[PDB]
Amino acid sequence: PKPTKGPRLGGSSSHQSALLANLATSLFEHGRIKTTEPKARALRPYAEKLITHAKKGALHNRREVMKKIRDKDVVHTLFAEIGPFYADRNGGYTRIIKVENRKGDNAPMAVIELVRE
Amino acid sequence: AVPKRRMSRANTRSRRAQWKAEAPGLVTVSVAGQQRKVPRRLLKAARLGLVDLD
Amino acid sequence: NTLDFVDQASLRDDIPTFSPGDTVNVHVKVIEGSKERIQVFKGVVIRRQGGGISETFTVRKESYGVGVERTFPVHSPNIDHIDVLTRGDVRRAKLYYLRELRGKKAKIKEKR
Amino acid sequence: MIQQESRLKVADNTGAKEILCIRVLGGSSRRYAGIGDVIVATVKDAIPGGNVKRGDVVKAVVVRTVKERRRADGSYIKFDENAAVIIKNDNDPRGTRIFGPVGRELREKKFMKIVSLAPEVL
Amino acid sequence: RKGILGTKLGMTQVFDENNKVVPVTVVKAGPNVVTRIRTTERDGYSAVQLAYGEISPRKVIKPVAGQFAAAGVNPRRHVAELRLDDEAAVAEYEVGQELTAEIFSDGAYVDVTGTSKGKGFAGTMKRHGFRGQGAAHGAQAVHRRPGSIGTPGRVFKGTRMSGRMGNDRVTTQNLKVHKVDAENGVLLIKGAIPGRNGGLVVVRSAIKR
RNA sequence: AUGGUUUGGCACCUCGAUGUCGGCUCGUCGCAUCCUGGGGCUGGAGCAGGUCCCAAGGGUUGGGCUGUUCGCCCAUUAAAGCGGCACGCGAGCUGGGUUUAGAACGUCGUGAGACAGUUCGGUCUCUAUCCGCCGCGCGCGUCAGAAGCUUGAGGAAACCUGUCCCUAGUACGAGAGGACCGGGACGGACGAACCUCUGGUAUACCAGUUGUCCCACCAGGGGCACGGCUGGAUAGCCACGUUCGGACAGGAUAACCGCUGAAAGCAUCUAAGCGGGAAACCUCUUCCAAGACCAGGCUUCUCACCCUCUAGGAGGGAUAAGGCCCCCCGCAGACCACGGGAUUGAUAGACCAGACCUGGAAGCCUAGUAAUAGGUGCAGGGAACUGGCACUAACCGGCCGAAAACUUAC
Repeated sequence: PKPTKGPRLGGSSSHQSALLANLATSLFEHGRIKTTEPKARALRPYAEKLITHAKKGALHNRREVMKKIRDKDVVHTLFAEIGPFYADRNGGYTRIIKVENRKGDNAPMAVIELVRE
Repeated sequence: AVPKRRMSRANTRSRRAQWKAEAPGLVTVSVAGQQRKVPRRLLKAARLGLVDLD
Repeated sequence: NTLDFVDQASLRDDIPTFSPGDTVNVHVKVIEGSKERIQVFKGVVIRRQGGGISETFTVRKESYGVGVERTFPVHSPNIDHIDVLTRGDVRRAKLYYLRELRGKKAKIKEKR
Repeated sequence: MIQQESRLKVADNTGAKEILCIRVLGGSSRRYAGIGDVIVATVKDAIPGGNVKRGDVVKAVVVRTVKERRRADGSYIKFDENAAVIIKNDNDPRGTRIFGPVGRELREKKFMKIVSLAPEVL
Repeated sequence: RKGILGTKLGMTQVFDENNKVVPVTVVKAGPNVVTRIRTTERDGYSAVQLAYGEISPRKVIKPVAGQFAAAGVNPRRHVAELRLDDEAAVAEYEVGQELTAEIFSDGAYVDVTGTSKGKGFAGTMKRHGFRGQGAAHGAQAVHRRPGSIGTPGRVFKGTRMSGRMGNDRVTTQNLKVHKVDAENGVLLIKGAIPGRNGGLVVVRSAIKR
């Protein structure tokens, strides 16, 4: 999606890519994760488009997701329940909740989760 | 460059008074019945039970 | 494409379908001391930069030992008619590598 | 775009093969010479039996440029080399034969003889 | 001098009858409603005030709504003043009268006024076109700095040094109106007019041509 | 006679430190004017000059040689001005020259050594306190609290110029040559705005490919190697690109040309007066501008409710119009500010569609021994642009914020 206007997240583009892929993996594995608010803000569109690929689940879309996720159990869950669960919802698969600031560096924290309504 | 002169007390205090912290605004919320103050940025999280209230 | 209502008034139909790689001859009207004539430019379409009204295409030809490139707006009224001779078989969208090739190496496969 | 210390091939049969641009005539502190501009040039390479000699300071006109040049009607013309034709003060070629195509800009600049002598004008 | 408020839409390409290309900027000279007359006997200067843009009535604050009601017209987003020369010139406008695009004619010369794009904090190289220092031959960390600042040991006022750039009202003079499309209220102005797409502009008859 | 721009003379200033030449970058001022502007006499026929008055608005090139300034030269140009400001500018840069220690040549000295003689090499430190200057905010003020739109005292910016075409090959001139005045087009340099075109860039785009490791394996992919390397590359930013600008007109004038005429019966552009007269000056063009303390103007909105001391004034509280914070954002941005949205919603994301970029996905089938090719199929993939769509987030919310009166006149 839209590339970051400013400097990258992990300190380099490759690190940011790895960070985003890992964060999406954890999100789909657990259902909600807690991280710094810029990280969740950057994570929303990425995970939403992976879920979009999973919604129309074909071999081509499966390979498209695997070229980013790298974790086969997570891919299986994504194409077995997460995809079919959001069959009749058009976008907005995730929501962001702002939570209390971190203690060590006062970094704004936020919790990103999948909607289950 | 190095300071050529020692600052007088008036100038030092006048510049130093700008280094201050602002008070966050707090709004009321009902968690487990009891009313308590929370920043409005954390209102939804408090309503969802995601912030520790001591 | 908000400016589309403005654009379509000047948009020009009858334009043949062609792609980078085809060999075409462009009938270009010129002015030679206040009289009209059509000068035909026959060459290889090496690029096409889509813009709607601002669409441009580039035709490259070899003439008297010097390569020449000409860029025309696709909907330019200065072009009375474009005729496509052959269809070329290429793997790119822009054929800039042809600027360094002469004669035998500069040939283009034919779509059969 | 031809400027000082730039090298151009000669599209004539004067015996000169290659010239170096010394000045771009047409106004003080002028920078670039396009198609149809007159430059002061010095001959760097010459045919051994030609009429001109190395180190002659001559006047030439640019007839081809690598940098594409816009035209009034929004079309562009681009060649593969920078070429010049040596002229005299009356804007006629010092040679008798022009090699390779030339641009249409030589018409509005009143280089009628060069245009007529050229194999083809684009 | 005629005038109108408009909006910059973008730039495109057209061809005139000699087949030459004309790069034209599209300006939405939308309908303007005259809201107030400035008169010498009342304000000391003669000018006419125009309103432009469409806005929801629940967005206007009470003072603005009261002013528009006193005028007798429904509120608009933007308000601006056109300064005329004398009462004979301003006699031809009256409150509630609607100005549209056809006040201009083909081939007319106009003066577009807009707010330039923002460029942020800019160095002297970009803000003022300062030539840089050498990138090699020993130059030490001076590749882009202004250099000297130059008896009283004082930096004279007006020093062209770095600072914020852009975001200023700019007038471009003697632009030719290639076409006045009356159906869409669109002016086709040959050239580039200041500001970003969707910004407010003022189109006035040229003061020089 | 001027000046302290040249060498000087003095030693008043600094030895408990005032960087020494050129060059780069950036200036500012003078006019003793190089071009452009207005003039006059010409030993001025016209052209072109000579010389001289006014005139400082703008402009005043790129290279070769030398460390150089200086200077000579090469091409141009309308022109390639002369100077002041620590012979401007090293807490802005350089270190080529000069000015430490190494070494050599010539010369001087018995010698250590020396030479306003030469030659090669040879550390240029610093986090900006104050003034100054460029930008940006916070507070208060402008006699109630607010909000729109503005006048402008006063400042700032800009001011360059060529060639060609008509008039006219006429005036003049033995001829050659060669016009005045006035219109038009196209240029050079400089500046501003902009991204339709051209071109550059592209660290979440598409494709190709090398080495290696992994996804059990094939297929298909992924990590690392400058984004591994290559071919393209929309948006944004930009110039090498596009468009526009220097005006026109008025006023007072300079050198100057004059009109009407005294003292001084004539004369005298003058002491009274009245006119013409320049890129200089004032307006005119663009921009900032009411902290312009004389703190402006035209409007519009709220236009009211308590408590306390002692009723004099004050203090406190709660409100209106409105604003801010929190929130969603921006092509606005260091922060701040600015601008837009906030469920009565298209502000951002997602989703759908289009535009555009790439260039024919996977799987399957067919052909080939295989490399690989064809069909399915303008395929698949995808960011910025555009239009739809409340699916997700803009929230059952906090803080600020409105009137002593008097005098005179009507």
